[PDB]
Amino acid sequence: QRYSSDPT
Amino acid sequence: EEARALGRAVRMLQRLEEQCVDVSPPSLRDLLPRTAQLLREVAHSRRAGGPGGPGGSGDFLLIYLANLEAKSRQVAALLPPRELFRAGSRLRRQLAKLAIIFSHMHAELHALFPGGKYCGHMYQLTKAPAHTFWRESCGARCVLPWAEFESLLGTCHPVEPGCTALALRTTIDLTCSGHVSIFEFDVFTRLFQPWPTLLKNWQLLAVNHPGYMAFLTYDEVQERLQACRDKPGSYIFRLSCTRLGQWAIGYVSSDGSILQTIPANKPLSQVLLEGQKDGFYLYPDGKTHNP
Ligand SMILES: [Ca+2]
Repeated sequence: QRYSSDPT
Repeated sequence: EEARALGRAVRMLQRLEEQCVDVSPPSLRDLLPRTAQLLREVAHSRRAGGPGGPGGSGDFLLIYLANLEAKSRQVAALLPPRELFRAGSRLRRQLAKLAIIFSHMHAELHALFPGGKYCGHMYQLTKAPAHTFWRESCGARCVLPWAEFESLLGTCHPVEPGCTALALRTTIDLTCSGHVSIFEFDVFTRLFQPWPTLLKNWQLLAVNHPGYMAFLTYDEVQERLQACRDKPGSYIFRLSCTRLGQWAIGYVSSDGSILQTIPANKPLSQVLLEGQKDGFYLYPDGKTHNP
């Protein structure tokens, strides 16, 4: 889905 | 006068909108009518200003409309009267790049004339020192021609004339109009924070960094990273179109999926180091040498 969670 | 200019630009975007009747941001079929609608609103509000003279509201519109016309002629020239799917289709890339530019011109107009009503004299930048730089250098103005901007910026952050300054101009001039608005400067100083090392951040993150991509859409990023699916930790970064002022990082995840994330909203240098250290952002554009 378009923009996903910042994987930090 | 101004009103005649605004009527002409409205009818010009309606023509383009009808010629586009044959999606996912940036979309011309969305941006053109939204820009037209905002221009109708500008037309009505001016038939009523901020402080006049160079770089006020009237000056901005003159520059903005002359640019919108040049860009609209470029689009018109690619469209038949009422193939995009061939590999390397020049038509697809030119339309994608133009849609990016209309996305930026729509956002700029909406930032400075929301509901038709000029706010460039009151506009406040996102980062404080950048705010103070603009207002102490340009006063209530909302726009400057590149050469004057270059000269003004150089009181604090001088750029080497020639190739480097032109590379900077290309990065900052989102609407490709030859002029820098307060909005564009807002976007640049957010992307390349922190302020005390502005142009060194830009040099490092954009000029010398293999991961930096300019004027690519979301779908163009997904397509470019196809080449790197077998290389988890490959990444690139570019300006978000829907969240102007923020970076979109595209990367290859652990499973070979291509993901895009917005890291709202610290210096990019910190997001990159933290991804590197953790193993997410290892190979800029799929290549060996991470800067
Ligand atoms: Ca511009």
